[PDB]
Amino acid sequence: AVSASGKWLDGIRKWYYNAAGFNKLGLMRDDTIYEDEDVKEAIRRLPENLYNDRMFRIKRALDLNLKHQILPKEQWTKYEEENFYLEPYLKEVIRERKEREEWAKK
Amino acid sequence: VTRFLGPRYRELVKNWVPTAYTWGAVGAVGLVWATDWRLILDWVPYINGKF
Amino acid sequence: RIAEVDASVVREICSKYIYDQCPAVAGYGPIEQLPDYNRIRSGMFWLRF
Amino acid sequence: TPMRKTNPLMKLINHSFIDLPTPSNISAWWNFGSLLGACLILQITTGLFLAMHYSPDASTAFSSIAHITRDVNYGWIIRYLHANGASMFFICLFLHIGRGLYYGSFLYSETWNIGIILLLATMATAFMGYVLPWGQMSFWGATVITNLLSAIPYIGTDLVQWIWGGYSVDSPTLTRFFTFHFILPFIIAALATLHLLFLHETGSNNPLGITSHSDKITFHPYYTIKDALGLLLFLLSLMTLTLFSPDLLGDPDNYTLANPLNTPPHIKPEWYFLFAYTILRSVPNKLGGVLALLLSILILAMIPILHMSKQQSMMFRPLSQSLYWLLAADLLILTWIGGQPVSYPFTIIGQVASVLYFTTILILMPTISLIENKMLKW
Amino acid sequence: AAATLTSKLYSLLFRRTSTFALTIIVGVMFFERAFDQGADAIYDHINEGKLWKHIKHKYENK
Ligand SMILES: CCCCCCCCCCCCCCCCC[C@@H](O)O[C@H](CO[C@H](O)CCCCCCCCCCCCCCC)COP(=O)(O)OCC[N+](C)(C)C
Ligand SMILES: CCCCCCCCCCCCCCCCC[C@@H](O)O[C@H](CO[C@H](O)CCCCCCCCCCCCCCC)COP(=O)(O)OCC[N+](C)(C)C
Ligand code: HEM
Ligand code: HEM
Repeated sequence: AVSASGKWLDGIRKWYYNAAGFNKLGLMRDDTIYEDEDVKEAIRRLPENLYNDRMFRIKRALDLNLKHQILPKEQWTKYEEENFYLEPYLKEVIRERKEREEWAKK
Repeated sequence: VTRFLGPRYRELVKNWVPTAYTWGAVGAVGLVWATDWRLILDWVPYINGKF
Repeated sequence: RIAEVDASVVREICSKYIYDQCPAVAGYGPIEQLPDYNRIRSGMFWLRF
Repeated sequence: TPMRKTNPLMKLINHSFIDLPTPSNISAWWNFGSLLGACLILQITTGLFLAMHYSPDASTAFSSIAHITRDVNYGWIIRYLHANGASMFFICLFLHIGRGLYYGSFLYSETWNIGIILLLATMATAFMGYVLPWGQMSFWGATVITNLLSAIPYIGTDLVQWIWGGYSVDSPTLTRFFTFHFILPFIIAALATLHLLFLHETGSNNPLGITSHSDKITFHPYYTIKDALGLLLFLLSLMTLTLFSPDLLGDPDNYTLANPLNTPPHIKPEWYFLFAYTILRSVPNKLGGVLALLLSILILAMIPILHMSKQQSMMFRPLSQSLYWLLAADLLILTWIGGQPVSYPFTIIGQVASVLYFTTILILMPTISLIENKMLKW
Repeated sequence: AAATLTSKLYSLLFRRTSTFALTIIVGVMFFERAFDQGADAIYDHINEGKLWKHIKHKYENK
């Protein structure tokens, strides 16, 4: 609930965001998430163009990892640049699982 | 067995004989070298590791 | 000219322009089972021969 | 219609080796796994030619090895390749487990558990095999390790004498250890087959941690020569350890005959066990030291349960990476402490190092994982 | 225009894999002996007078 200290939180989140290396590979935040079955169904529900963008950026990341190189500095993902595309879908899936479970315990 | 006889089979075997000379030379020279046979190796111009 | 052609000639020339070469390859999808270029280049020559 | 697809043996080889997809971006660390697969063969083949002269009687076990190192032609190279070979085996093993702990490979829980059981098998194998030479450290190590079994509260000594085959360590114990040492590695091989069996229906993990289905590639063209180079470097480092400095990973005193009567000073077990041994040195209680010992290796099974991060690899999560290298440094600390006599400086550092070793991976890691979760806004 | 020595080495030999294996084994046939006497000459060179085979003269053949 902090104010300016919350801006400080934005600062440390930005620094930690640059501490994570996926920006070096062009990845969006959501590409990095571990793909358990909930995430699997979450990816299944993605719109085709977005799913294509995801698969291609994943290939670009793996390909850069092949030759142990790095994406050029101009092309790095920026902290404000990201679109958190997978969140609504994954939240729908997880909420559905929690609903099925809460029904299942009764 | 009987079917394998035939002029094209003769042409084919004639096509593949030199390869058999090559692999036969490979196995022969390789066998001699591996066991360091004294009788065959000495005849050679330079290989005289055996005394 | 065609009458002059012989099986030995076909073997010499096909061995000359095809055997152990480095082929151009093109593939319009859905390719994925298509062998990686090393598998193809390896597939351009026998070891038995 | 390739013949690989037809004949069943060629089918299985077509699966396990020639054709199975792997992530393209696999690095040098995964190679260690295959190296372990290689090491076992060596440890068999080489060892197979030591069993042809070794006599497992207590009265002649030492002189027979003198017979191997001296009288037998080219016996000493087999001896040293074998002994150093076990050390390389555990080095590749530790690096392998560290690789599996670092990149979040433990999520393949069944493969993980088979790896743990296979680990315990290799440990028992190395122990009984180290008991075989029948030197000072060998005999004494056996007495010290065996007594731990005596720790168990009710069954204890009856069970311990059941291992000894007598009141005290002697020839029958040596013969038994020769048999189990002979038999265990092949069981380790069958487990390894199970290990690869569970492994391949999901596929090998990649360093990024993202699924690599988009960039799968056949194993034969690339990783066979990559593993050829890794195996070549392995043989390089092994032959350099054997032909130049055979002894330094070993311990003098083994070249002395075992004395049931006399007792050696430093009494240090061979280095790969040392850290575990420190834990025995750390807890004053007997049974408590035993349970802490069993927890030292079992603890690996609890790791998947303790996982909290929504990602696999540490590489995108630097804080946990720092905890990881703290853990490695701590293992170096214990490993060094195992080589030292009890004294004020060592006992305090050993206890702190052990407690830190348990607390860093039962507490700190999940919590900083949660912190890394909150920092990334999900 | 003129063929490179690697090419003359190639078409005469490498194009057919059996000839390739053959030249490999012959190459091993010479390389074994060459590497042998070479490395032995080196190891002899490092420590003249230490090795007994040259120490034999002080006491050999009556
Ligand atoms: C004392 C030692 C004697 C032996 C000498 C050394 C032997 C070396 C090892 C021999 C290996 C043989 C190499 C030949 C490899 C070719 C295999 C295969 O590809 O050949 C097939 C068939 O090959 C022939 O059957 C055999 C040819 C070679 C036989 C030579 C034998 C000569 C022996 C003579 C006796 C001398 C020694 C006797 C000692 C007792 C044809 O291939 P294919 O791609 O399908 O044909 C086209 C497709 N078709 C069938 C549909 C048309
Ligand atoms: C400890 C446990 C593991 C064992 C230790 C293993 C140590 C090995 C590590 C070293 C790495 C070796 C790999 C190096 C490459 C191998 C050579 C191979 O690539 O040769 C290929 C093909 O191989 C050879 O051509 C055939 C064999 C030739 C030599 C045969 C020698 C005898 C070997 C027989 C052994 C059989 C096993 C049973 C014992 C007798 C060439 O293919 P390519 O370069 O792409 O294209 C060439 C095109 N040509 C042929 C038309 C010119
Ligand atoms: C993963 C498998 C194996 C490992 C890690 C291993 C390790 C060891 C170790 C550490 C020693 C102690 C030697 C010393 O310190 O001097 C040893 C000795 C011995 N090993 Fe193995 N071993 C393995 C498998 C085998 C196999 C399959 C055999 C089959 C014969 C075998 C036969 C022997 C024998 C007979 C000795 C004692 C002889 C001597 O030391 O001179 N081992 N082994
Ligand atoms: C002699 C001992 C062992 C052998 C021969 C062996 C064999 C293998 C092989 C061949 C692979 C293929 C992938 C690779 O090589 O990286 C593999 C992977 C794997 N191993 Fe082992 N292993 C051994 C010990 C262990 C141990 C002790 C553990 C865990 C404590 C373990 C856990 C794993 C895991 C989790 C993978 C999956 C790799 C991935 O997900 O990418 N293994 N093993």
